[PDB]
Amino acid sequence: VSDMEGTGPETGGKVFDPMGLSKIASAETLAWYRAAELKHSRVAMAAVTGWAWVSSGGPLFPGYLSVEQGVTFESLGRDGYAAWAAVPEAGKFQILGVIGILEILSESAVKPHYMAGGTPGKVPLLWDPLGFTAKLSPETLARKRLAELKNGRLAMIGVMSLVSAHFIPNSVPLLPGSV
Amino acid sequence: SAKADLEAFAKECNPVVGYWDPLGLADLPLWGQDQDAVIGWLRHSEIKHGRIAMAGFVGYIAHANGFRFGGIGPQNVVPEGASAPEVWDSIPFLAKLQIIGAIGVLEHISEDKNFLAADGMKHYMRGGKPGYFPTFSANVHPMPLNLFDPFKWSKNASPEKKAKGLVTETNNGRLAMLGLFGFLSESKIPGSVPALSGIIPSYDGDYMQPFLPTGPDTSLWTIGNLWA
Amino acid sequence: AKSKAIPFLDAPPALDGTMAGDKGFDPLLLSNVVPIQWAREAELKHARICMLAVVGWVTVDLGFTVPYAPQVSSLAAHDAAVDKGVFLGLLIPIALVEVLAGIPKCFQIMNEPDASPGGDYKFDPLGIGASAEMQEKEISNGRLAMLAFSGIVTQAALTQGPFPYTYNGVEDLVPPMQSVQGALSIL
Amino acid sequence: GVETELGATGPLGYWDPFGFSVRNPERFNRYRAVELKHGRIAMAATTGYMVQSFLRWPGYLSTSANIKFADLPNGIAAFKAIPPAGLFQILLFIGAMEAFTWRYYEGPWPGKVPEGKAPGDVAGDLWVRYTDPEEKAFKLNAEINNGRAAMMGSLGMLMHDHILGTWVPPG
Amino acid sequence: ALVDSMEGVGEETGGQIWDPLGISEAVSDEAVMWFRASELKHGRVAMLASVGYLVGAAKISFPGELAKGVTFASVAANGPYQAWDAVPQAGKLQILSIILALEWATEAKKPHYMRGGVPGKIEQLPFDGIQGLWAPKIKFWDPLNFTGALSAEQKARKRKAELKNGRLAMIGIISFITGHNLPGSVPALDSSF
Amino acid sequence: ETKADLEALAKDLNPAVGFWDPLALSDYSFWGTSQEATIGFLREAEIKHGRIAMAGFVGYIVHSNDIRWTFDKVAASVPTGLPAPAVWDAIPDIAKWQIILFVGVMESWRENKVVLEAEGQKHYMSGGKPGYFPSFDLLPHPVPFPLFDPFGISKRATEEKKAKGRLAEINNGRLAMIGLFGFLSEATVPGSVPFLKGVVPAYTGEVMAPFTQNIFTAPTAL
Ligand SMILES: CCCCCC(=O)OC\C(C=C=C1C(C)(C)C[C@H](OC(C)=O)C[C@@]1(C)O)=C/C=C/C(C)=C/C=C/C=C(C)/C=C/C=C(\C)C(=O)C[C@@]12O[C@]1(C)C[C@@H](O)CC2(C)C
Ligand SMILES: CC(=O)O[C@H]1CC(C)(C)C(=C=C/C(C)=C/C=C/C(C)=C/C=C/C=C(C)/C=C/C=C(\C)C(=O)C[C@@]23O[C@]2(C)C[C@@H](O)CC3(C)C)[C@](C)(O)C1
Ligand SMILES: CC(=O)O[C@H]1CC(C)(C)C(=C=C/C(C)=C/C=C/C(C)=C/C=C/C=C(C)/C=C/C=C(\C)C(=O)C[C@@]23O[C@]2(C)C[C@@H](O)CC3(C)C)[C@](C)(O)C1
Ligand code: KC2
Ligand SMILES: CC1=C(C#C/C(C)=C/C=C/C(C)=C/C=C/C=C(C)/C=C/C=C(C)/C=C/[C@@]23O[C@]2(C)C[C@@H](O)CC3(C)C)C(C)(C)C[C@H](O)C1
Ligand SMILES: CC1=C(C#C/C(C)=C/C=C/C(C)=C/C=C/C=C(C)/C=C/C=C(C)/C=C/[C@@]23O[C@]2(C)C[C@@H](O)CC3(C)C)C(C)(C)C[C@H](O)C1
Repeated sequence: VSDMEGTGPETGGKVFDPMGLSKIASAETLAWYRAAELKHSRVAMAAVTGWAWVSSGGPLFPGYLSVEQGVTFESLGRDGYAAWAAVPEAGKFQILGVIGILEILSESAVKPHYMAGGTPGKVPLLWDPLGFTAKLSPETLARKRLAELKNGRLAMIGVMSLVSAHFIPNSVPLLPGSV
Repeated sequence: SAKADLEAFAKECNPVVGYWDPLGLADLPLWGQDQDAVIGWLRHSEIKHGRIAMAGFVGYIAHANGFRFGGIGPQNVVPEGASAPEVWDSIPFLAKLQIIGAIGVLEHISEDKNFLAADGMKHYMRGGKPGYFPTFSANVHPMPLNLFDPFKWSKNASPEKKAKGLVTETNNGRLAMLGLFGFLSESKIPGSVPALSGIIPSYDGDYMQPFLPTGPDTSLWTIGNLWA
Repeated sequence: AKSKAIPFLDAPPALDGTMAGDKGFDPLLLSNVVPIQWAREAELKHARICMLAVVGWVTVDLGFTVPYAPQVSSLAAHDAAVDKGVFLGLLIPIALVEVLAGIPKCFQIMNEPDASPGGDYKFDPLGIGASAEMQEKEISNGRLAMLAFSGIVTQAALTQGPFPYTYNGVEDLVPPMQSVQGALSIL
Repeated sequence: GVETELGATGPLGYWDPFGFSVRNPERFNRYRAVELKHGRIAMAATTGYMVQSFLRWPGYLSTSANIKFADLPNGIAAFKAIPPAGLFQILLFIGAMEAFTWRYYEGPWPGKVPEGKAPGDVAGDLWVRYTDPEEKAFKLNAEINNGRAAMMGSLGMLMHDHILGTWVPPG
Repeated sequence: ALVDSMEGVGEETGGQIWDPLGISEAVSDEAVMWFRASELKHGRVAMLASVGYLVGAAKISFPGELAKGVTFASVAANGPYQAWDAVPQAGKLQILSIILALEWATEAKKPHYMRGGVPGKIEQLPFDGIQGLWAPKIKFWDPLNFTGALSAEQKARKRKAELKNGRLAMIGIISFITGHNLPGSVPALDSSF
Repeated sequence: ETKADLEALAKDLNPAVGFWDPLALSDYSFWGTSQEATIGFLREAEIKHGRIAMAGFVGYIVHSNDIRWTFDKVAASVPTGLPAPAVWDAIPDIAKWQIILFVGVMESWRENKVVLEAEGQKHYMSGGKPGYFPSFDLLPHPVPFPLFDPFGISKRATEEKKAKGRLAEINNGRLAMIGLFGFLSEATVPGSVPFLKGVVPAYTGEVMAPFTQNIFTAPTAL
């Protein structure tokens, strides 16, 4: 675990592990931990960015989400867990099915699976379709991966701050009492 | 041996009494740890209790008699003339939480391997000085002043003076423990501290519940109070 | 000498160990009275018919039906097809295949010493292969299908119920779906 | 050793799933004595059930208690309904035969089979003795096999009559 | 004898084989491997079942709905005892189907525990090597692979812990069921059981 | 211990009474085990009964005079003024079942071969020390104190003082097994102990009946 990335200057310069799950973890168990950390990181960053954009007066998409049923982007209120509740169940299934296909892909396509060697959190299909990070030095890439992990840890605390606000009003300061 | 050192420390604390371990807690193997680690823990607990009791005694005199900072802050919700048990009860819930949390951060820094190693010391249960709060030389962001001796008044003090000061710390901490709980006991079992009879008012409320009553939920921040 | 399937009887000499699906199982020594190649031809014909019968019965009972066909369960499917009229049509390819592949092959098996083994029509359009393990799989699947068809018919006729062919459905195959509260009572 | 003894016949031949005599062949004689004992008791029990089905003795079981032979059911209820003095006499007779008449074990606490005897040769001088070796072996094998089938059957009847009250299960 | 080498002897019985009836001395080594495999199987089933009963009695249920019409709390609102009935038929059918698959695979692995195999070490990747069947290589035991960080001595200590905890759980699960059936049988069990 | 050792122990406990086994329990082989182990079991029984009876004497005096713990709800629930035998019957059965199981865990700890041989002693039937109780050194989890001397006193006691103390333990146990039973017999049979007439409150129940509701027939749960 000492070799793995994540130890920035913000927790000494060392691994953060009160309970010591890394001590139990073997090399492949640490690979699982990093893969799960990264997936939670990425999903949380997407979730918190979407919640902020939707609920911070951002421009909702134009047109009707569902012409047949009449549901519109504007009709979906700019409120957490209300827009999702009012989204058509078919659209919810679309999102979940695309995510499930992508995750079975990221499990079956990577050849040296994060569990058996490999690199945790590498998904070649989705990353950089325009190749934006295809000519960066290896150091720079390591620094950017460290930035990814650090941003995502904050994002996954933030998305739970949003969630616990709706389910427990006035939980988070500096956040509306409703959602 | 750790027990030999503790025995000598007891003689220094009081040579007429000397080492008085009626329960054998030094000999007991707490957590299965050896006698050295157990004595380190027990000594650290003694100085921690004594330190906190001395601060608590001075704070009892400050709060009960009336000693408040001016301006916006937790002191503006405590009713005037409130008892020392009532001041903690009357400060805001977030004030209680942040006091206890700041104390928690200090305790965490106190037992952290990071700060103790940056200061070239070890944990008190693993061959270290029992009661040593480390300098904030590993707090990511630099902190201006350290907890112990913040202005560095003791940067050149003799080891003999420091040892005598620790002997004094233990004794005064024990005595302050007794006095502070004298105050607490006089308010719930009257006529138990004879001198304090009529001085300490009765307090109906659990001392050992920190958050009961939870206290007001006021918002004392004024400029930028977007969280209200 | 002692049979593998029956460890208290001597195996017959005709079974040996070359034939696919051979488990030394012949307590009545029927291979002596009946030729082994004829018996294998009969076994494979029955196995194939029972496999087709099981899959067709299960599909028709579950709901798959040809257009214009009567929408009935497999139990009444025979009577419904006979009543509607189109069921000698299926006999016609059966009659063709039998008359022009079984009778000549049967006569070749009985009389001609140089002939293909029982059930070997050389029918492999896809060339999947007639390996020993493949023939063993054929024999095992076929025998299981024979017993399965026997049970399926005898249970569908008895209960007149859906696909499980049991009185209480899947609960009979799976006792702990019934209550379990008497099991927990005795415990 | 043990693989060729009276009982190593039938479809299974020698049958030791949990390796009892394989681990302790010295205990095979004790096990044979116990098997013969249980088998014989079960033959008696199965015949008693089957014959109590249709034939019952005449007269009163206990005239003081006014309990008649025909009044009793056929099963465990009959043994329940026998008076306490009858049960005590039954135990006394069984104990007399067990300890004195037909001694299955010689002595100490962990009883060994008698020295100059077969595993279960408990009868005295006045008993049918077969002198043909083939017939003796065949009929001893018949004894132990019928005993085994009898104990399986008798457990079946006991469980059926416990569940329902009749040894005959419905069907 | 194979009995002297196996784990399971603990400090509680004086570090001696706890066999009052002597069946371990009586039966052969093959039956002893059967008995150890069955012991560990019952113990692991019971370590699952005891905590399951605790969760049910606490009425701690997942947030959601088992079927489309019944809630996890609706099933659990009658205590653990009357729960398997309230589970929909399809759900328990699928549970028992996967349990059947696991049992058949573990028994179908060639180095059988009786016939030359480690008792209780059911293969960690069932459904692998089966002709005409593909499943993910999700390791049955420890898919996160916590075992890689433990030496053989630590594995022996944890196997001893496994056997002892299994025995305690086999007692505890029947304790819970008996506490429900007979109300006063096991004290320290409240009315939820 | 041998019967010669028992004779020496008796002659040291009371020189005049001396060895006074008139029923020959010291000679009857218990469970077929040797006399040296029957002596161990009998001596452990004597010590254990004396221990429990001394504690019971003090506890009976404490319960009859209702010196109860101040900060518990079970004691408050039990009515005041009851006879000491009834102060046991008026308790939740779940507390009785935990007192008893505490003694069970302790007497499983005591007789354990591994703990005894780790600390150095053996079982009382295996030539060990009768009336010994091993500390909780080999316990699964840590615990603060042992049972015998949870504090330190008598960690530096001479073998002479220990021998004197064991003799006094046996003698005081023999006396307390009679004093406590004098209390019980005067409670449940008035005028049985002539000197306690009008001192011990009377009682109707069975002191050999721990739980109110019969556990063997119909218990109670919490
Ligand atoms: C004077 C004292 C005599 C005592 C001995 C005695 O009289 O021996 C007599 C004797 C042999 C002999 C000898 C003689 C030559 C005749 C007499 C000589 O004697 C002397 C003294 O010289 C020598 C001797 C003893 O060698 C033979 C005794 C034979 C006996 C008594 C044999 C029972 C088998 C039962 C079985 C297998 C049950 C299966 C039972 C089964 C499988 C079931 O329960 C099945 C079932 O029920 C279920 C569960 C439910 C139902 O719905 C359905 C059915 C019914 C299917
Ligand atoms: C939270 C909230 O609401 O808070 C409220 C309540 C609270 C906190 C009570 C408040 C307050 C009161 C506060 C904070 C008052 C602060 C007062 C203050 C700070 C008063 C300093 C006087 C210094 C003097 C006269 C120094 C002379 C010094 C001299 C003569 C020199 O300069 C000498 C010398 O240096 C030279 C020139 C340079 C060298 O050549 C030589 C030396 C070195 C010798 C506020 C503001 O209301 C806010
Ligand atoms: C009727 C008639 O005519 O007569 C009689 C009948 C009857 C009923 C018998 C009567 C009575 C009353 C009797 C005889 C009552 C007897 C009661 C009895 C005999 C009660 C012992 C308790 C001992 C305890 C708790 C000891 C703890 C001792 C402990 C825990 C120790 O610390 C031991 C110690 O060794 C260590 C470990 C360390 C050393 O440093 C030394 C010490 C000592 C500290 C009457 C009423 O009088 C009248
Ligand atoms: C409630 C119960 C109880 C009572 C009322 C009681 C009363 C008396 C009296 C009466 C006036 C005397 C004078 C006395 C003396 C000694 N007791 Mg004792 N005792 C009780 C309990 C235990 C336990 C649990 C242990 C123990 C022991 C010893 C030893 C150590 C000897 C040695 O270490 O050689 C000595 C000298 C320990 C042991 O080992 O005894 C062999 C031990 O484990 N006692 N004890
Ligand atoms: C000196 C000393 C010590 C000490 C000490 C003590 C008692 C220290 C106490 C420190 C304490 C109590 C420090 C509070 C800080 C509060 C902050 C930063 C709040 C920011 C708030 C912010 C940034 C809010 C911003 C906003 O609402 C704004 C304004 C409007 C918007 O535009 C944006 C938002 C909504 C976000 C040691 C080290 C312990 C020992 C040593 O020996 C001596
Ligand atoms: C059904 C049901 C229930 C149930 C049930 C249960 C658990 C039923 C269990 C029934 C069970 C367990 C029935 C075994 C029979 C075994 C037989 C007949 C074996 C004979 C075997 C014999 C006679 C062997 C003879 C031989 O040894 C001889 C003599 C010599 C050897 O040479 C040859 C062999 C080895 C062959 C509920 C739950 C109560 C309610 C529910 O609603 C309905």
